Amino acid sequence: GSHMSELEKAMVALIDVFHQYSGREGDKHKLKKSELKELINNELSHFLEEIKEQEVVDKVMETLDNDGDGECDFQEFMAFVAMVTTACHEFF
Amino acid sequence: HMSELEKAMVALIDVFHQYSGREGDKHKLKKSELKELINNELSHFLEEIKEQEVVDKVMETLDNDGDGECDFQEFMAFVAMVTTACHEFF
Amino acid sequence: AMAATYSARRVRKLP
Ligand SMILES: [Ca+2]
Ligand SMILES: [Ca+2]
Ligand SMILES: [Ca+2]
Ligand SMILES: [Ca+2]
Repeated sequence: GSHMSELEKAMVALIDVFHQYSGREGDKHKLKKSELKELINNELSHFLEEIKEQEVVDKVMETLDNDGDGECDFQEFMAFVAMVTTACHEFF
Repeated sequence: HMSELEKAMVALIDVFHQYSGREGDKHKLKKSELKELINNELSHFLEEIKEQEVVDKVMETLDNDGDGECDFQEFMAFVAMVTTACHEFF
Repeated sequence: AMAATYSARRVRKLP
């Protein structure tokens, strides 16, 4: 239809939450380990267990980071979202 | 008190379930379901699909396990692609 | 507006 679909507004929300957190420290277009942690603990507090150990955020960043700059760009964050969403899906 | 990010993820699951459930395999998008999904729900991000050739090309790109349909994981890859391109105009 | 065909753990006890 002509209204923004639920899908199209979901995509936008993904962009907004990324930019909401990537803009905090350093590079405004990437998530340092610092910003990723806050995102997870604050915005995924119903799907994922809170992170309070540094080893965890390091390992998550290690798995998310494919271009090897030690931070998560948007493309890499969409991959992360894909994984988590997939996990919630297998709840039938 | 669920977050916007979490609502967005859930809307992703919901729209897949809405369209995949219409025809055939209720857990997968066949070509016709995918086309309707794009035309009805992505009308502001993608140009409308009018040609079979176009449906064909899109599904082939998305179908990574070779069964001719788009399961959920293949749909998430699709949503990642689309969102990332849009991201460049934000 | 717009585009076209280009084409390039944990979890928890929840509802
Ligand atoms: Ca940053
Ligand atoms: Ca990176
Ligand atoms: Ca189907
Ligand atoms: Ca498939």
